[PDB]
Amino acid sequence: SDYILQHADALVKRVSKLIVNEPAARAALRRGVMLAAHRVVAPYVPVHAVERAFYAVAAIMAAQPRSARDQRPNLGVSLAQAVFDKGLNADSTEQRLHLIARQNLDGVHRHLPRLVLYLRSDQVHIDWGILIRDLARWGHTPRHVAREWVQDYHRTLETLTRQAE
Amino acid sequence: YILQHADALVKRVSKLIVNEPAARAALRRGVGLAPEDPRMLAAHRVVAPYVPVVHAVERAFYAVAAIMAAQPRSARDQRRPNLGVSLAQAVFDKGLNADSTEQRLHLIARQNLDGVHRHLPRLVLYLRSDQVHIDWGILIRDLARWGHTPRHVAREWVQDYHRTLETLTRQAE
Amino acid sequence: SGFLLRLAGPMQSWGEHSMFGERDTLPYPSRSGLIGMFAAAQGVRRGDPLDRYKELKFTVRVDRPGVRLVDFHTIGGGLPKERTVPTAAGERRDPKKATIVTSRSYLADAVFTVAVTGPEADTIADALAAPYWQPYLGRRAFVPDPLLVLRRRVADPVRELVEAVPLPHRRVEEDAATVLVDLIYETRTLTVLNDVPLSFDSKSRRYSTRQIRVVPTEVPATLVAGPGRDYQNKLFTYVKQ
Amino acid sequence: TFVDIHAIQTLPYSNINRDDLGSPKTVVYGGKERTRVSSQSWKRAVRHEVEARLGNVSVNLFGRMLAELPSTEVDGAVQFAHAFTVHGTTVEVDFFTAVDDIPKENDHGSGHMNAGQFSAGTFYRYANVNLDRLVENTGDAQTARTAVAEFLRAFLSTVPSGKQNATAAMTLPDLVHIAVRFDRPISFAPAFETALYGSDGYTLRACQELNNYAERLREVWPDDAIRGYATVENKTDLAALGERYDSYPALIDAMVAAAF
Amino acid sequence: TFVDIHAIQTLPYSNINRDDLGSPKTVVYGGKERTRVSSQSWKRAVRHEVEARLGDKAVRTRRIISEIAKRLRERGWDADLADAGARQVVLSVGKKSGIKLEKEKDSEAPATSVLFYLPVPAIDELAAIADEHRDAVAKEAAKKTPKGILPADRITEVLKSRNVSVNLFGRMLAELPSTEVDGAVQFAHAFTVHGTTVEVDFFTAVDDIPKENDHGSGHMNAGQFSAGTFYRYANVNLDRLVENTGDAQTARTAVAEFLRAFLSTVPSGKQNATAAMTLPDLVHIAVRFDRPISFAPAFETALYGSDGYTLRACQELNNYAERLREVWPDDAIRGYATVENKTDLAALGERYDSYPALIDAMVAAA
DNA sequence: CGCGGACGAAGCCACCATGTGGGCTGTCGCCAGGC
DNA sequence: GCCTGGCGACAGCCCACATGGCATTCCACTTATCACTGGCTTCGTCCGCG
Repeated sequence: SDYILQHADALVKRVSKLIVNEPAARAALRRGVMLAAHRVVAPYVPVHAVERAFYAVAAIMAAQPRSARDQRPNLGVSLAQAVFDKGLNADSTEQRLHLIARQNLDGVHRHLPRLVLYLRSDQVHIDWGILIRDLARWGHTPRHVAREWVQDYHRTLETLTRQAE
Repeated sequence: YILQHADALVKRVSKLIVNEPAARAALRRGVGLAPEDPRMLAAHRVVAPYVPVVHAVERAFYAVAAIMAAQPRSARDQRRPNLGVSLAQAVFDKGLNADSTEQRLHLIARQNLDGVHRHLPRLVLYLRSDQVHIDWGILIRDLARWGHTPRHVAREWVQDYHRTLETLTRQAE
Repeated sequence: SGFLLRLAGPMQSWGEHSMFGERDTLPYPSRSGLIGMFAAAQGVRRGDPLDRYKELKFTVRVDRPGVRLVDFHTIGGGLPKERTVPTAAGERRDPKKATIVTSRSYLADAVFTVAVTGPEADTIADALAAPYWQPYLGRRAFVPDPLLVLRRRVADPVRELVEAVPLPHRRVEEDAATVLVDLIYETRTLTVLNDVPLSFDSKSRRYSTRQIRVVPTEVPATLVAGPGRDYQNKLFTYVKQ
Repeated sequence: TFVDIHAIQTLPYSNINRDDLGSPKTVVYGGKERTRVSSQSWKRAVRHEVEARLGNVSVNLFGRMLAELPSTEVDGAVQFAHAFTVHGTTVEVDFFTAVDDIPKENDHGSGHMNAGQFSAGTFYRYANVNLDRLVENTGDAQTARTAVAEFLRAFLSTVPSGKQNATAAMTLPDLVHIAVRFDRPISFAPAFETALYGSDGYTLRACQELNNYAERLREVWPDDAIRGYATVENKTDLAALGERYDSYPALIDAMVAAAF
Repeated sequence: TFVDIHAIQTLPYSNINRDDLGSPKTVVYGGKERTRVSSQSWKRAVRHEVEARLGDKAVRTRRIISEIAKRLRERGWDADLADAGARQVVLSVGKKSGIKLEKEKDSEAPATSVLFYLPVPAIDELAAIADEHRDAVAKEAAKKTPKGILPADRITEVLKSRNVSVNLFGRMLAELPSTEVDGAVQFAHAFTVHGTTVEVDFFTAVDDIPKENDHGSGHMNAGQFSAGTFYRYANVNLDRLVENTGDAQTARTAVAEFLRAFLSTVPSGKQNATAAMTLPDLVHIAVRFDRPISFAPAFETALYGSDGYTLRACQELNNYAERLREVWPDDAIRGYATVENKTDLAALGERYDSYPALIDAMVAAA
């Protein structure tokens, strides 16, 4: 999966540059959340799960609010820091987290964009390459990825509480 | 070294069973299954901060916390010995059957790490059911070392059991 | 003059003083054996004068003492009575007793690096590279490690045993240096044993005693190799230089 | 001229050799104990097989007849290393009970309870043939030539007879590599001084590891050695072992051709 | 001269063969644990089906004296004379004073130290030999330490008689090395193609009368079970089987019957609780002349899983058979029979529609 | 009747100890213009 | 020929829950079985075979 990550990073910087530089192609990507995604993301692909794992993240990245759009940890720690720093509620973002961890591959893509766009709305850092790869490893093995997110999340939340006191 | 994180887990959890029900009930639904299993996703809030960084150590920690919370109410209510010393104490005092519990211990001593977890919750809850004392930190450290030891821990478990049974019988004279 | 001989391999036996079915090895190589190894490498027929080999000197540092194991070893069992080992009278023993039962010992996982210093030892090293008969570590069934000669020509090889020859993975303490290694030299004498080979003639092999002094010496801890596979790597780096 | 041959032959659950007790023979090598098949046991089967197919070359290739009195040539020139497993192996106990056919007013008072040890693994075998002395002692280069060829085929085809009826351990080697060397014979045993880890098999991994050891030794000492190998695997190339051959007897033929 | 038979056979949650603690026997092969069925068990199942189908039965017993005692008692002997006569049977043979006997048990004739293995009519003939010498037995029965009066040659000739099972699997008798017969069959330990973790089943035997107050299980335990696609292999050395039976026609029936038993039989281990009866998924009989070759290395690399192992095991045994026929050339008459039709499996020789057709073709080919 | 094979005859000596790990890889946007 | 730059127009912001609960009894077996063989000496006598 190391080779999946290299392409994720090259796609991330390519799409980031395309999002800030051209509104036509970026809006062409935000509509999917589809031919334009096939003419943009397609070169950066190495199973249907890895392709959806690319196109979904490229569309989500293109749908950020301009505050987050102008400006290695995974998504469990991204939610933990989103709790600790922005003051975003923990009891509820935990439930949204476990509700993401139960879904299969088609449902995780049903509940991910809302929480991620809510993270970007609060300017919390999301390592897009790892989130991509994790979504790709999700078609391969779902339970390992979900548990990693949950454990890391509760774990880095606790460490940040030790740092608080 | 691991015995330190193990004692911190044993203390906090030993308090957790008695004070807060939702947490132990969130822990017992994950007895005997790997942490990736969805029934374990509710136990990460309690166990995940205490594991350092092989799956063997995680399986040891998570599993002993689950077995710890699955004690019957009577057991939960109320040198450092191994599970074998706890076995011999349940044979001499509480009157468990001998030919079968020795057979069950020599049955555990052959499994691999995958099999020990499969066999252990039934045995430990049997022991715990009649107030036999079991030091959970030692069991944790041992279960973590079961993965990389072919028999180096199990032999300690078997030797201590037979030896403690002999001494307990010779002290009764 | 001088060259470095490395005795390594899964099993090597250097027996002395055994003359029956049970065989026993010295925990370290014996001069008789190494001299016979060179004689085998040079085509010295059994019974030839062994004085050419006289005047050599064998300082041997023990990297790993190795585990000593006893290899059962029967002879002739499970054969029809007519085809079992002959007797001296000539009449084969009954097949239920025709089996020979030897209990031969051998050193396994042991590695020594002897620094042979002598007058013609450089021709001997050039003979191990192209042997007349296969060199072996003690019993012929034991086959030497390919790095049999670490260096064909070395001026003062004991100086290279004290340092600059790699070592197997061993406990290296924090802020430690100068890991202890036992060198074996030829009052202060460990043991006395019949080594120096007066004759290799199979009819009457005879020997005389050699005192051995084992001096624990201190070599830099830099020498010992990393935990896994690094020993082979450092050793190979060592053979080209 | 030294013809040596390495085989990576694996054996299923078996107990080919055993101690004075029942357990099989083991070297402790590379820090990890590993079962072994002793040299003399393996040699006996090869010698018996050669003498059976060949119908005194057996006193020459092999040093002397066990049941004959010494004929001034006790040395056999042939050197047989003791076969040992590529990986570390724990001894596997097999508990068994012989059943009593006549039944009493009792059930299962079994005839005989006991437990015998067995083990399985991929042994790394190896042998050597001192060709020049074999020619000088045998006389005719042709008898020697036939004898050398048949000895290699016997080394390949045979498996010892020990507890073989209870475990059909009959098997063919996965890799053979015959290297006609003029400098000196060398065993690739140190390739396995670090026992390989498990759970994915060992045949393939042991094949390329032995390929790495052949590249390195060939690198330090470049030689005129004629080489070649035959495998039951076409998936991986091992360029350091020499030109690949379609089969074992074709390989043995090309190396016997290469010695003379 | 070597007939070897390979077979892939799946068993569902069987646990046919248990160790001393109840767990199924396992091999750590290829680095991965794989449950196995010991060869002696399936060999016992094969010899009982062969004896039952071919009609002649051999008896491996530690209590030969007691059985000879029932025959002498049905011949009109008194019980005490029958016991003394059977003791004379085992006392009259062997190097030392007699066949050594286990410590005497109350009310019953002592068992011999070693397990005799002889056909049933031969035991009856031993009874007749002890019968003809009834008066000499009566005279030695009066002495404190009676000696072996019966002729040793006649008894040793009866103990040398061979059943088909003795001809096929061989026997061993340490006190009488003249009776030892070399086995003609090599039976390998059937292991799984894939790695198997031991599955634990937790059962509770229920009390039937209701308790007045506390209802609980009568007994509760956990028995280990496992399932998988086993690889099976076996050899038949035709030269030794022909040497044992003597005539090639009885060896021919013995071989065909053995191969059919090898395919049909199942060890019967807790079969009343698992019903593991199954036919092999694939069978491959080769008639080799140089040497037998098991395809067990083909499955040293354990199969990964998630999908049915049968098709991959058959295809993998095919590729290994192909690669061995290329690497080790031979004129061996091959042939196979399979349930799946999804693949042709070209290397396993000529395909036959049925197992009996395959056995008849390869036995007729040898 | 002779030869070969197998068996027999001894001398026998016995309250409490255990720690380790790290090495393998590849990628685009296309076309046109200017230097 | 190589390298660099360009290819109508494609939005912005605000927002994200509190609380409560998380079971308990009981039950855990018996019997029987547990190999042989040998790896000493020389000579003499006997028995079997030719």
